[PDB]
Amino acid sequence: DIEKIKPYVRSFSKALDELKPEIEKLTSKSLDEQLLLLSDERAKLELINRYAYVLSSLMFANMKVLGVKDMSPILGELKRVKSYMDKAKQYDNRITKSNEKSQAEQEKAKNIISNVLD
Amino acid sequence: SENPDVLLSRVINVVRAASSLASQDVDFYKNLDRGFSKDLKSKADKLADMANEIILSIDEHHESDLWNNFGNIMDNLLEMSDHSLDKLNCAINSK
Repeated sequence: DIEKIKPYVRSFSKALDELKPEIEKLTSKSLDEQLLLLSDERAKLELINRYAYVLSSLMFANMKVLGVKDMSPILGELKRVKSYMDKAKQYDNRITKSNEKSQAEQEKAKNIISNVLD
Repeated sequence: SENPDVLLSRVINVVRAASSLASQDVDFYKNLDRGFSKDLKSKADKLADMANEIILSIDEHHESDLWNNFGNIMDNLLEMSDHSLDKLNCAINSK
């Protein structure tokens, strides 16, 4: 009964310890330094969304442990971040579609070469 | 978590564990045991420090409070995000 809570606390505590080095790694330099070092715009978008994801997640985890009753405001930020990430996926799907089309043409070309000569 | 990105994996493990723990009867142990209550607050404070670490990474000028700070920063992050995606879409639609 009393012993029921302890594995939950242990699990949470272990998760925190594992996360801490990763946050240090993530923040080893400023966001602006990381962005200025990137040439690819899609990589910039991924990094920015990743920061928003990690930050709002920490805030959510913090508020759960503080035992906040009204979770609607922070869950709103999580919904926002998910929506933003889906916007990015939809751009990726469009890129993928044109990649596949390009791969299809190239596979066609190789077959033309290989086949007719055979 | 079997997320091949290590950071995202650690983040989701923390989020799920925090959620699981809070769904248990924490208030009951809070009343019964002072040590427990202080330990949770210590963990909450670790989370806030990590959030502040990220916030300092974003607002690099350094030559309710946490909550408001967090809200203003999220608006800044997602403004950058919209800017970046608008540029990506502009390029591909002009192509």
